[PDB]
Amino acid sequence: LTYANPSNMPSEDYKWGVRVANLKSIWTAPLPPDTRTSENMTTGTSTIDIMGLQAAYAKLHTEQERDYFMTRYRDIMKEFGGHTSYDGDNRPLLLMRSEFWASGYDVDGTDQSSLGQFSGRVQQTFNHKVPRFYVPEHGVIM
Amino acid sequence: TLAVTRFPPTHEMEMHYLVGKENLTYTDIACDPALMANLPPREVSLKEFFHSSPDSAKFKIAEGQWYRTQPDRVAFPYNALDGFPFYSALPSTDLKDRVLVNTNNYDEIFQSMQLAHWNMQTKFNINVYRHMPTTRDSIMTS
Repeated sequence: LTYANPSNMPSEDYKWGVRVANLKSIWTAPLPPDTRTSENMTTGTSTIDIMGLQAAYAKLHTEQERDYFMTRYRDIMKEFGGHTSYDGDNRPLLLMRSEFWASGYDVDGTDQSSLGQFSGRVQQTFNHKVPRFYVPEHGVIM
Repeated sequence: TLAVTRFPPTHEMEMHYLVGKENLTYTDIACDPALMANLPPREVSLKEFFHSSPDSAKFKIAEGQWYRTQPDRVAFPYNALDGFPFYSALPSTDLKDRVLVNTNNYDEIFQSMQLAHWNMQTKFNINVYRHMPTTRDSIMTS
């Protein structure tokens, strides 16, 4: 999202915020669309290079990995056994994360017409704790 | 019983492969395990290792060999100095010759010499146990 100014983002993207991804299903987490279903190695007319073939496989491997898991530098790095500071790739630092399921209770209708009818009331008490944190430089915590 | 005196192959003009080969590709600089572990030996020239050497004198190296090793390094201030047991001259275009040591490139390291490059004075204390006649029983027709 290379939006320059909020006056550039879709009305509802900046009203309620941009759309997050659905929870992993089979159809809701397809393989990367640019995912190769085949790979050609230009061969000779009546011979193939047994050693070239080998190599062909080594390259496709490196490609496949980038496609499926290391689409991120910080990611192609980690698989090298190294690490990259959130300062190497200018990524906001995730300080804390809370997740929970919100619930509530049903309200029973009791008049002549809506007796046997209910309305679910979702009241969920939650709490989130961001442990003390040392701010290296000036910035915002979102 | 034979002797052989040698000096480590320190040339005054050997350059680090990666620093002598101009454009660095992903394969040369990343040291991707998958790659190094799976393509043919690389044919290189005395030119990717020595500062003036012909593009034409080739030899086959193992991919990523430049990452398993490190040449010795001799400052230019030296290559103009006789008295240092180093390799001044350039290699020998030819494989063989440029491996089996080039003795002559050590002539300049010594002062005067009618005792070659090296001389030795040793007392060979041998002891053989036989079943020999004897000194008197051989000269004793008897």
